[PDB]
Amino acid sequence: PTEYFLNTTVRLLEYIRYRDSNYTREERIENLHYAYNKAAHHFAQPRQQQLLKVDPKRLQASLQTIVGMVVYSWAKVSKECMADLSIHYTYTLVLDDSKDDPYPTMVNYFDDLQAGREQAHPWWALVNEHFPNVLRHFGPFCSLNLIRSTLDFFEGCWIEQYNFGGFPGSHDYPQFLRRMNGLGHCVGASLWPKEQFNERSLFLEITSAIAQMENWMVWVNDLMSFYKEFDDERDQISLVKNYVVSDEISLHEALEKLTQDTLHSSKQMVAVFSDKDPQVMDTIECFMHGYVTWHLCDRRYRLSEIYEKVKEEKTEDAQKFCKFYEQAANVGAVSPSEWAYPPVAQLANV
Amino acid sequence: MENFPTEYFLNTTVRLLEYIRYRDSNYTREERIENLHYAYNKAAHHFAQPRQQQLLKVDPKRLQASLQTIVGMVVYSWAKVSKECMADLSIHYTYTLVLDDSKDDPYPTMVNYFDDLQAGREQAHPWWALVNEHFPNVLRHFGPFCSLNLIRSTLDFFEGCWIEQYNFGGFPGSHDYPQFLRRMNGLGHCVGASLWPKEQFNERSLFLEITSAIAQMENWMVWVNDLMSFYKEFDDERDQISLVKNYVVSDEISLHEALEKLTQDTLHSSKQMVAVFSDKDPQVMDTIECFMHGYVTWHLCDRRYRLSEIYEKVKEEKTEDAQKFCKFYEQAANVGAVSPSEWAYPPVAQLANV
Repeated sequence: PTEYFLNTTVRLLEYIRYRDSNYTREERIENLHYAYNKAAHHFAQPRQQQLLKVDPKRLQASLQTIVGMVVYSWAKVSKECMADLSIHYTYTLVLDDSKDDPYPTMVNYFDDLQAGREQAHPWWALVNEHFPNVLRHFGPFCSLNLIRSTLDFFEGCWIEQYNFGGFPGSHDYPQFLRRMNGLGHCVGASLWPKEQFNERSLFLEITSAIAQMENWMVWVNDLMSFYKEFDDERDQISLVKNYVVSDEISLHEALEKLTQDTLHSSKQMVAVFSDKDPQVMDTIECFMHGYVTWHLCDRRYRLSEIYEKVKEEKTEDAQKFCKFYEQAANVGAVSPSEWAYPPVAQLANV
Repeated sequence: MENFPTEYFLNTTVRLLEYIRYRDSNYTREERIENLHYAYNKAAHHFAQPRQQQLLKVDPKRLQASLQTIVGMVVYSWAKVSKECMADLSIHYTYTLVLDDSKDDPYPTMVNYFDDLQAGREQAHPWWALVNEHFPNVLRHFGPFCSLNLIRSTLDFFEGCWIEQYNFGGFPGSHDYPQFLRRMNGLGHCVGASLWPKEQFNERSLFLEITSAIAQMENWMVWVNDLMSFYKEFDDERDQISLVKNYVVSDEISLHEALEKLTQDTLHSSKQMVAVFSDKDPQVMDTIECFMHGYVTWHLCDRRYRLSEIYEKVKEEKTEDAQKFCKFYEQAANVGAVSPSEWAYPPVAQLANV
């Protein structure tokens, strides 16, 4: 139940320069509804309904979490881009919760790919059919990064079905797996629509952003999700839990490792991009702030529970913490009834 | 510096060979020669075909030299796989080595990459056209999981070369860049997964050991290559980027500190490779061990790395490390030193012309 959480969390928000933006609640609601609306109509189509084996309620919940993530973190991209990216990252989230073994549907993966025949695995059939809607927003380089990261993600989920935290002594396993299913290069590259940035003119800054954003994004997600995990835990295989199993250390030491990487990653993110192309730094900063805001506001992470047990407290953290938490709520706390409607199932049935 | 850290280099190298348990094997020179010729012969006939000759823009002498270095690497490291598998893998890893000879901006040939892939139309970049057309010969040797790893690593490698065309060592302060790039072009998962032919191993029964091997072998393989290459790249003003050189530029440290980092990672990686697999499936441990020993033997025997020079400079020096190094080197030579005239013939160009 550690409270160290707030120390690092505050340091984290300070390190990244967490502060208010020109992104209004009105604007968030506009984007949220637009993104949600296009995605919802997409997943409501009969073909999508047929091949995507997901419980409607879970699909509904996954779509809402994803749309929020995208709209709040990819603050600078067009509405359309937010929408298409929401569809793609909802597909990935849906695969993350699947238990259907991939082996039999991957036996002829390459030959079908090379031949142009539809993939046997239904998820691939849908994701690859839809991919162009995401890729049209980017140059060839960024596109390749999205394609690779998604392919990596697929392998990641395959490995995760084994629920394996690595052999004791296999120090390289934890991060190998985390990067495998982190979508780090997918996220990092999707931050640069060709409509706003020139892939060739900013090749060096984009490549660097992908390399650095990969670890920040996943580590920050691991840090935020830690609360919501040792609490209610079906036996998971998180980066932290794998550090324990593989590196043979205590859950505390593992969490300390994560925080040191997370803070150092943040510090370096600023050091490198502060004095670079201002448009770049803006996208990078908005993603970091948006990404944190999203974690604080989405109930899935139950960070709200942390809020209460600390408001009527008084320290150099719990104080700074709420000051931030409150800030997030002012722009991030939005009732789903204001944007997420009608439900996907309703559009599917119609 | 300007002077090569010979002492430091000798020490780590010895420690390396000890940590991995470097020792003689049942792999005879006669068997190596059999495999070398077989692998080379099939690959040479492949690269000698007109289509291959047309789309693969490479200087004949360089193609010839790259094929010979690769065949050696495969035959000596993938000791336990079939001759055919050694052959097909030799073709694949020769393709990858050759792509580093291209200066051509991939950008224009990648604009429609995904749509051509999804539609089943031949890729615009000629390298992809050849590699994807040939891939099935490599993939037929593996299960779906290992295959996916090979496909991903090769795609990663392509992006790696693209990035290397910029000759960029990373922005000072970008600590994550170096290894990001090294894994990008390391073929770590390609190598790691190609070690398990479905004919010898069950992808499903050994899923956990294979996945672990891929995760661990990725870093061992690339770091060991960086260390063995350190000598040849030391005074080479042409090779501006490398893991060590990028550590220097990105982490803002000295070439020495950078080399220290590499050695600590290399040794720790080795130590952990043994700790994890020693008591696991014996067939697995054997493939893993043979790859490590083979891989080191190959580095010591291939002139490309010019390690012979370091040997011939401490050949007779009564210090501990030096003698151990020379002993190890002599061991390698006994099974690894083979004249190309015994297996690499006729030249690819000759088969191409015919």
